Amino acid sequence: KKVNGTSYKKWSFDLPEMSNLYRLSTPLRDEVTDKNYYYLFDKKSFFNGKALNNAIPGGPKFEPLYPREEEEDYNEFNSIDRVIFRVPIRSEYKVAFPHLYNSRPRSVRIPWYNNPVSCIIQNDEEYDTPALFFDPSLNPI
Amino acid sequence: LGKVSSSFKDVVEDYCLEKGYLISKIPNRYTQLPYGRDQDCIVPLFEIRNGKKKMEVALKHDILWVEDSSGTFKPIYLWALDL
Amino acid sequence: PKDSRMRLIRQDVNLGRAVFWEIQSRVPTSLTSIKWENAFVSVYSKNN
Amino acid sequence: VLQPLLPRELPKLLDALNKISKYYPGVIIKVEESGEHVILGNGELYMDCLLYDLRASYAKIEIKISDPLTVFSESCSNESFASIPVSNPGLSISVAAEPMDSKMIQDLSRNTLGKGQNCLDIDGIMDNPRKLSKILRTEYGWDSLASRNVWSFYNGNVLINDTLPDEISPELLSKYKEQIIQGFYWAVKEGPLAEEPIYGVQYKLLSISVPSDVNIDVMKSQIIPLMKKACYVGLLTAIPILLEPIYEVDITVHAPLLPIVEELMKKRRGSRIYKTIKVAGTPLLEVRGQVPVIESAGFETDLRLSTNGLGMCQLYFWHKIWRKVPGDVLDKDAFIPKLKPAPINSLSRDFVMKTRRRKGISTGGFMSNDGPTLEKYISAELYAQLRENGLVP
Amino acid sequence: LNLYDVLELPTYDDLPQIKRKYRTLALKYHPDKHHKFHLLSTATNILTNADVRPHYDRWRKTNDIERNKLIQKLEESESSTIDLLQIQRHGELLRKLKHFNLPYGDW
RNA sequence: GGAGGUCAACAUCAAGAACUGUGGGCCUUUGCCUAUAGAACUUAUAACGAACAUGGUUCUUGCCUUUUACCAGAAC
Ligand SMILES: [Mg+2]
Repeated sequence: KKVNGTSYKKWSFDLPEMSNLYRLSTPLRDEVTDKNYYYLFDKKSFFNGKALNNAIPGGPKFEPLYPREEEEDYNEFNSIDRVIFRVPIRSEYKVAFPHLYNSRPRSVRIPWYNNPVSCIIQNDEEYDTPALFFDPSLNPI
Repeated sequence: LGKVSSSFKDVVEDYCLEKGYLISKIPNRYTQLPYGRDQDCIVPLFEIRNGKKKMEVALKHDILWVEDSSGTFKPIYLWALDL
Repeated sequence: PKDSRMRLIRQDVNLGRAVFWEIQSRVPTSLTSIKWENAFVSVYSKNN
Repeated sequence: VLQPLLPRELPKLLDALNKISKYYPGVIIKVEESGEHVILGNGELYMDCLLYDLRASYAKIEIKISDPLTVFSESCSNESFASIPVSNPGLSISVAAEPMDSKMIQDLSRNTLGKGQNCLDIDGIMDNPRKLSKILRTEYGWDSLASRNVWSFYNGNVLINDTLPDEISPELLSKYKEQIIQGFYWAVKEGPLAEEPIYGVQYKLLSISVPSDVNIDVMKSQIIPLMKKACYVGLLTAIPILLEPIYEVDITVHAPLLPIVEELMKKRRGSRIYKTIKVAGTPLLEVRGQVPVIESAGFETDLRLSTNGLGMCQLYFWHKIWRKVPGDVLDKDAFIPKLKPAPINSLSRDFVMKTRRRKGISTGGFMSNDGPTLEKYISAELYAQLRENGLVP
Repeated sequence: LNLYDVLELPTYDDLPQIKRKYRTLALKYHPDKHHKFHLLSTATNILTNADVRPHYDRWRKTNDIERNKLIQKLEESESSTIDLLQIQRHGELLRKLKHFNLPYGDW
């Protein structure tokens, strides 16, 4: 039942075993239970970081990928007289909405936007608390 | 010329008043504009009616442009307009 | 930087090339050679 | 604001914008005198969806894009000491204007059929002016005489008649009424300051003068532009002002992170939070608040990061609220920060002096400084009298 | 497939030459020794009379037509490759009067 | 005959979001249209591998006497 054979591929288990293994492995387990925690840390935010030559404050630094910024075009378009300086347009924004805030992106990918805001609730404190219980964190209804 | 407070469009309006023609903005439509440069400006256009005739004018720089019959705008003298 | 660089405005630029044009003319091309390329004109303007 | 990067490729970009307008219905595309193209869309993410479609699928060219900006509107605070008449002098007009009661506008932005005791939306003009007048006098403590006096309205505002020749010659005016409403729609679609829509401004028509012999097609045309200038002139003496849209922000967070949220609000400058609603059963909070449209450029990601991924935001307009921008719309002495955010003491002089530069109405060598001035329409001679009394700032 | 293609032969032959062609082919592809010959018989039928042979050949040429198309394309390609100031100025004058307020002339 | 094997051989595994067979009609086999049967494995925050190395050519750099050995980006 527990495995294919001596050839040893295709394992199959039961629930309680996986519960114990899941218990033992806590120091090496991933531990992060929602997608939404990685917001600008997924891959596509890093690629978009590289192509646009920015950095997430904890992310990696690469080379430019488009070494020449130096060419500048002068036209009435962006002139100061016609612009309103409100909000700084700081760097984190460029990676989130790359086609909007970043003029002239290239090799940019679409970042995935949002997830549903995990409310997941668990108790690792008491083993004798029931499975279904109304947790003090919740609002009183 | 930069000093002068008044703006053309105003002049056009004044001219129109004497004629009794009415100038209306027309929001969406626009026509590509050819001016000296090997480039075409884009400008919004308005239509003026004497009774129930509609013709469309786009003004860039200090000029009035009226479309040729086949199509494409041609600059014209302000006195040169009679509808 | 761009902000504190000289701004490009018709009054300004045209003054620059005007002055450079006249002084360009005064000296004969035989004695020396004065090209617009090498020259720098900075205009201090109400706008600059 | 779009511009194509390589100018010679403009004729391609145009052909893409004719597609996008179809495909994304909500988008509104405008082309200006500057030739600046104005894209108007619901928000951050929406502009992103376009610009990706516009760079990738439709027009393969690449394009330069401005900072996220907003749309203003123009209104009047106060009244019209002056009640001046403007003639294009066979026709002499005097048009007063005053603010509308907040409740009235609040019931206009929401089209409403007056079901039960609800205030009817004014859209029922074809209905009996006695029923409609019953609605107004009933709900608003509205004027009894004006209720009957009202002619017609438009999206942001209504028009009313108070004058003696109405009592002397109602018919001769009833001829050209349909002319005056044209001048009115023309008046509202543009504006005195930024040439942007007028909103919440009640126009009471004080007077109209008509020439001898009358006319046939002279009275047809000559009325519209003069009526327009009568509406601008009516406004500019009322204490005019620059309106900025306010998003109704809706936020959802875990409870203990509530303080963090609050900080962000205090930073934005537009906005404050009306409500904090416990969500029964879940460890969540709905925080309802408001922020200006022009201030909201980066809000969402600010929030979503700052709380470490717990939490959320949405920005939306329904109510189509608006609010005064804390400056005074016409002032020469406002401080223009030049590359800094202006001090709240004057933001309105800023926004208008900018939009004016964008919409090519006002010409300066570089920074034109021409105010929307009442003076131009009156003629100096009246103007000189007006300035003596401190009427004009 | 051309009659020449069917016989696997190359392209003004005489009535005599027409006979000789068949004779040569007969030696090579003799049916009694080794459907194709049906073509040979028919074409030979007209080719054996010099008149029919000539008329039949009268009606590579098409390909020449290809050359003509190429030439037409080349001709099209190579040959093809090989007041405003006054107006705006008048408008500028017209605005100046409006500014100065001097009455407009009847333009 | 059933279970297996740290056994082998031969097929197949990156594409019009995509496979194959068969029935019928048109052109003259291909191809198009229509009808019907079955589709293992791999793919949507895209892929056989919930993992992750090296080499070649060509550009751009970086160290900087020159070559191997190299710096870090790209395309194939
Ligand atoms: Mg050597």
